[PDB]
Amino acid sequence: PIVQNLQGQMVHQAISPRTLNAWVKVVEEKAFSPEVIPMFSALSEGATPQDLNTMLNTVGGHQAAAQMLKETINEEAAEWDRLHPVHAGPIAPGQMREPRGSDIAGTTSTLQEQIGWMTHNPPIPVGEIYKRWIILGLNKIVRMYSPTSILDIRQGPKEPFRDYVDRFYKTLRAEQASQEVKNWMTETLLVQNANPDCKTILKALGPGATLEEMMTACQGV
Amino acid sequence: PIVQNLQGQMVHQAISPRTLNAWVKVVEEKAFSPEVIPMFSALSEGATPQDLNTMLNTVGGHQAAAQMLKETINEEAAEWDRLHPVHAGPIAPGQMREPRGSDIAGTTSTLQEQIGWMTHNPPIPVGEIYKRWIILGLNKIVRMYSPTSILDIRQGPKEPFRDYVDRFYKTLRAEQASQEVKNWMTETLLVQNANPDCKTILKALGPGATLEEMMTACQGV
Amino acid sequence: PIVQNLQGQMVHQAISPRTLNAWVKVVEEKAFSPEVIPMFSALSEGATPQDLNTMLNTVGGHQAAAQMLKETINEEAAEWDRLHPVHAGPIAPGQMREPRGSDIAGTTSTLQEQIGWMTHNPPIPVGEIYKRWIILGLNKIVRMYSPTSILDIRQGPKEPFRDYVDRFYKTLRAEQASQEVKNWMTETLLVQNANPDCKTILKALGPGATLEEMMTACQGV
Amino acid sequence: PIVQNLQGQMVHQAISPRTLNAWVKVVEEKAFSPEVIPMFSALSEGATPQDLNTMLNTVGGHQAAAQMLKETINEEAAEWDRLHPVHAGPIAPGQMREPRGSDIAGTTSTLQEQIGWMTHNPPIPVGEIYKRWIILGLNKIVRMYSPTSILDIRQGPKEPFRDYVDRFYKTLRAEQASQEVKNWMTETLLVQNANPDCKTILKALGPGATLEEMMTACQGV
Ligand SMILES: O=P(O)(O)O[C@H]1[C@H](OP(=O)(O)O)[C@@H](OP(=O)(O)O)[C@H](OP(=O)(O)O)[C@@H](OP(=O)(O)O)[C@H]1OP(=O)(O)O
Ligand SMILES: O=P(O)(O)O[C@H]1[C@H](OP(=O)(O)O)[C@@H](OP(=O)(O)O)[C@H](OP(=O)(O)O)[C@@H](OP(=O)(O)O)[C@H]1OP(=O)(O)O
Repeated sequence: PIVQNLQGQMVHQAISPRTLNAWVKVVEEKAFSPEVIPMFSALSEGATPQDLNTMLNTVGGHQAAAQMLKETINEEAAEWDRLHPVHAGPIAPGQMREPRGSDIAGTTSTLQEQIGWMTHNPPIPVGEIYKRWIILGLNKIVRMYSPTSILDIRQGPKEPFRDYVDRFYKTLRAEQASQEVKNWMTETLLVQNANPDCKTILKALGPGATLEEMMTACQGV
Repeated sequence: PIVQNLQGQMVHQAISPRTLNAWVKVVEEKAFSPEVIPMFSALSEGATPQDLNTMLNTVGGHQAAAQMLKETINEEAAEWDRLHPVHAGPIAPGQMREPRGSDIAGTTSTLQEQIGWMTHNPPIPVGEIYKRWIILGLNKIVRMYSPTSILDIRQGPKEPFRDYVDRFYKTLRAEQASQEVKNWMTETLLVQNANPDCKTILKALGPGATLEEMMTACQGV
Repeated sequence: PIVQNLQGQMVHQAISPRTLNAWVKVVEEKAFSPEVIPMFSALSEGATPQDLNTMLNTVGGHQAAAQMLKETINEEAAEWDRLHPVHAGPIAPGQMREPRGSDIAGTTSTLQEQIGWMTHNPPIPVGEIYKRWIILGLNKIVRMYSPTSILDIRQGPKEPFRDYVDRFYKTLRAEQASQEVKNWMTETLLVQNANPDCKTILKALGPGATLEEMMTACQGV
Repeated sequence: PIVQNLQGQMVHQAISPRTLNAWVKVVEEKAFSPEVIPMFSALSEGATPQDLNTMLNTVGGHQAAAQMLKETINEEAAEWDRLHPVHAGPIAPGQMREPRGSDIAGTTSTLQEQIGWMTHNPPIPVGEIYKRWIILGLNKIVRMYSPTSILDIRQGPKEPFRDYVDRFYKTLRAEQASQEVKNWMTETLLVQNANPDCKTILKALGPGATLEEMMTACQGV
């Protein structure tokens, strides 16, 4: 991340060892469950591309996931280069140059360049964009590692309704379908795959019932 | 949160990555149990509205809970605007303006505005009010996610009395009934739903026995 | 329909009794299956609004379906009136007036008016629009009368794959989901609900396999 | 189709509603069995491309079959354009222009153009060629929808020989193998897959026995 020294200057600060160890635990203990994605977003808060690559080195041990991440990052960098062509001409002395795809990801750039790019009025977030590419890669990995399809999430005969809803929504978050498809799933498949008692109650509740009403009517069933 | 620099000026400090990761773990691992509410109150201690929105982004993955939170926040903001009309007239140069409902929640305000609003003599807490709205939303979510009714909390035939009391009071905290209703529950339903031996002992103890006496008389039963 | 007399003039021709009897058989024998919709479209080919109302009189015996049709027609007529306001001013002697919502459906118009409206260069199809409203109503009825959800269409242990595909697509046509949802269904649910042998083969076939390849690989299984 | 008016002029006549309904019944009730192909050829006798598209609208409900038909028609139109290049130069006033691939199928042409093209001395059949393309598409669909391979057509232990022959030849018509392969099938596989008594009789009959002799020798077996 970026901090301020006693002179009021922006200086890069390395990720603390225990934050890196928390990220390592997340990678090595959660088997790329969907919750890995928010946690990363919390653990890389306000990070620099060098810090993001340091965090990615933990994923580098997982060869398949690391390869998927590298493919996603390369594709995003190519798209960024395509959408941000290198302008030919004079550059203002007070304005910094435009980083390339290999520079925003920190493969070739230096620390001072990223510090200057991130701290500006208005700021151009390179760390945030690299983080978004990382999150895209992580979402792909979570989809790859999902053990069950949403069509296979069925409420158990004695399973409480809240646990079934939690499993259903966790699987839905893992699968990352289209928004309309997700809405159709939450409206139809959740009722369809419930156990007979909750299914009867939800059918009696009618279409268009909110999730709160559904969980209320099935609370102790 | 807000800290003081070497110049004695109030400056916003971002939430540390491990605090955000602790909040992420709370959201993603505790299934909106009642204890999520104190923990949030601990983890957002002295926070700014921007920090509170950063913490809410973790809840944003949970679509139903996020929608309930957004509804509660919008209702609270509308009530705040209704109870705090925008005064038309001159404003003192030394007195800051009054934030609106979309400004206290940090949807439209800036960091410097919130820093100035929170640090004053006397202070007007915007972060605390936003936190209270968040806690209202979280209480609604905990009520929604409660798996069992208080009427269904019954002591097991071999369950120790202290565990039954703990489950009963946890469910009572989840349900959030009216204060008189809660008092009636703790006075009558706790005795009513106990197992036969503890029920006999508590009936012999008589009405109006304190919880300490009840747990004493049933300690090893 | 409309025919030409020996004088070269457009004259309305009534629907033949056996065409009406075919429509009656479709209504009374097919229980509003999806195939009722193409057949109607074939049987009302080039029809006038009076003819369409004559055909609807067969549906009028089915009270619920007739009420749904009347609701759909009234809604479509109201939308047509909203989108086609009655212009105030002179009307060309050679140009016919604009029919209203109650006039295109033939509730108040006469035969000569519809004959003149339909036969023009360029023609303004009133019979076709009324037919489209009828088809909307019929689609609603078919959705209402569908006996099974698409989620409940599962291949039998000894059922041939082509029959399962036919049932699946018939149910999909009955349900009339959104196009993206329909694509998701045909891509995922068809494989998901197949019997174990065909399911194994289709999983080996991989995602993105065309329906022809799927039916080929499962032909005799 | 095309009829003659009282003035001796060729005028297009629309397909009667009951012919269209017969075609709809064929499409929706026969599951693309091989007999759908002769029936279509009977029902579209002397039809125009606009009429053929009207008949295809019934198939348009069957999404996979409609897509296969559209692919076949587009391929045939491309081949027709390749084999019939647009000549650059003068055109005789008494000779009509050459329709393109999108014009013979009636996607862009008009009714009068097709009427003039079809009625000529000598006539250039555009409806017949479009019908042949439709029949190619339908043959592809029938091959796709065939439930059993010809190798899986085996005479039942008590099945009469004529029924086995009928099933065998129906499957052979569905599969549409090469002519030499079809001859090999009818000569060898029919005897190979018969039940033991008929198989013994046919083996005694010898190679090169005609189908009439085979059905005679196995009539009551
Ligand atoms: O979410 P928190 O409540 O802040 O939990 C943390 C977390 O512990 P867990 O993830 O095991 O719950 C830290 O683990 P790290 O991933 O950073 O390693 C751990 O730090 P240690 O690594 O040093 O164990 C720390 O424990 P400590 O209090 O000893 O600093 C502990 O905080 P709490 O103990 O306050 O829960
Ligand atoms: O092959 P055909 O003997 O001429 O059969 C037709 C055919 O009936 P089926 O296909 O049910 O055997 C017609 O059905 P369409 O497909 O044209 O609808 C039907 O006409 P309807 O639709 O009006 O039932 C007509 O019956 P009708 O005699 O009432 O005209 C009937 O002819 P036959 O009754 O002479 O068999």
